[PDB]
Amino acid sequence: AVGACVLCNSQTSLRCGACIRRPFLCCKCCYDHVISTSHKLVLSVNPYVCNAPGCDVTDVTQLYLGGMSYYCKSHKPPISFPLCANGQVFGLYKVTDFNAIATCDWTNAGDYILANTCTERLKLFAAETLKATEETFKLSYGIATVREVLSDRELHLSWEVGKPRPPLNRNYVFTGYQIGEYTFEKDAVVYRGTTTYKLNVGDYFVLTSHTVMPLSAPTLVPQEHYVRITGLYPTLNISDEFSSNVANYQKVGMQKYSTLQGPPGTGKSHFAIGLALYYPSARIVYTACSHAAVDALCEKALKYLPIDKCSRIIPARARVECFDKFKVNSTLEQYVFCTVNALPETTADIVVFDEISMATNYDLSVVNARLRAKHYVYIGDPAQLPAPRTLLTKGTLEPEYFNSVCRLMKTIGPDMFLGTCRRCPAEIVDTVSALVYDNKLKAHKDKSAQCFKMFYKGVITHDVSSAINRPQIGVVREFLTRNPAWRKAVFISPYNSQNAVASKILGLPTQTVDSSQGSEYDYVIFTQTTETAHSCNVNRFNVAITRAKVGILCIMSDRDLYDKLQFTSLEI
Ligand SMILES: [Zn+2]
Ligand SMILES: [Zn+2]
Ligand SMILES: [Zn+2]
Repeated sequence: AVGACVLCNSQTSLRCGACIRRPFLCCKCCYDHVISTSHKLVLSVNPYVCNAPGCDVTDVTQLYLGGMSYYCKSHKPPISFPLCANGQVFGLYKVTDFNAIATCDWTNAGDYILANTCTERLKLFAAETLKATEETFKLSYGIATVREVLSDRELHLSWEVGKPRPPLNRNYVFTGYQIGEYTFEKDAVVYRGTTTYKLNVGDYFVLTSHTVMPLSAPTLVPQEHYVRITGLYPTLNISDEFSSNVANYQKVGMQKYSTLQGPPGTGKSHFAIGLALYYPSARIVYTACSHAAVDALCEKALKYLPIDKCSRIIPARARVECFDKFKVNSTLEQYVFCTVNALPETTADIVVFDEISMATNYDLSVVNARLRAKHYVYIGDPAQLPAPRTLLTKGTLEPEYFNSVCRLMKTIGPDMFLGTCRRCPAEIVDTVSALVYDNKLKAHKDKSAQCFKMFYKGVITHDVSSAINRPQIGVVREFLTRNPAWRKAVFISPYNSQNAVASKILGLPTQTVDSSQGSEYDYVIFTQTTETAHSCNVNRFNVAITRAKVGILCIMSDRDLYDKLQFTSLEI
């Protein structure tokens, strides 16, 4: 009931009862809130409500202190101060941007912009409010009761009347009833459970609405610049394999936190693991939001770091298959590999946060809150994909607004830039370099002469709002008959439904651009499917085409992005 003012820290008894997070506000700031927002309920030890029997006045602006008690204009005794006077609200110990965060629905880009240009304590209020709003939206969707069980991977679903139906992709994970987490794909729907259970008729699912704990730690601890490598002990014996990164490893030791922008295939994983071999005594916690990013860092560690000082942290509520080849849940091993939402309370000489474009400010805060560390290293690329903002429907979230790390990488620049792509044919490296990296990404590899583009708008059908372009898959099928080297290709599109159709007609393995991020394939077939803002997003486009080691076929809908592709054009 007595805490700190989320805007000026000042001690106060005053929470806003109208904010969903109920932040402590100081008298000077609590006024400036209630006098310019629909937010009028103020909380103290007791609520600022008229104390007269059967009176319903709760608006702080219509209330007075009557002795030690609160009354409205109609019930106040002659000797009474108004609670709102001279720019203050009476409490104990006696904002434009705070007002916009407190009252916004988080459906506009400008909301996320402001949640990332604001002060550091307001970034935490913002991140808390957003996540709370995100969760209380999941309740708004309808329950799914099973009508008929076809098989071991298909069923027919009965949806609740009046309440909307959530998108049926891998992004929306249901909880069955506690018969374990479950996902769906498109009257026959494809059902995939985190447990192998006899999925009964009349069993039901609901989206796992989790309780939003409060944030305490900043997104970014304050910066500290040192004169010498602090708390770390470098080798003089460092294998030539990691010689490129020695100057960057010494930057990491002479600062509190460092930022690494590594475009696709520029040696992020290599740099992360190479940090351990350069500071061989140092205890390192490797963390990312997804299980895939943490498992990728594990594969790289398996190759270069001793398996007996590596532990993969797996939360008891197991949701996906994880990296098996380390000791599981040994928190005190020199090398710990853990998703942000499973991080234990511990310390470390270096923390490496990877896939930073996928981190929210909520994730950036949790990390600083569970790990106390000499050095924090932030690895990713603001030109790759952000965490999905399920509430955002209006405006596009630019990369400088993804999180505080990406804002730093986009404003003042990253500390370290890996500038040579070793993965992609020059045609792909030259294209993305001009598109998202201001011509600063360089091609190691030669032009493959296996990078083709076809401008083919086709026909767009829709499985609800997820898009399909059968003619674009038809063009692919025709290409494959003449190009049997591509039979091994991964099919990629911005749409699950397009992928579903492509799986059946082509037989190729299938990835959404978003699920493809971090992965690499010899040959890639990309159908843009539509020319919407989703499919023309330059970040998503950048990821789509940089998955390819040898060849790529791009069937394009967008004249703009088609023209920019420095690929051999095809006909038909
Ligand atoms: Zn409020
Ligand atoms: Zn204040
Ligand atoms: Zn009253």
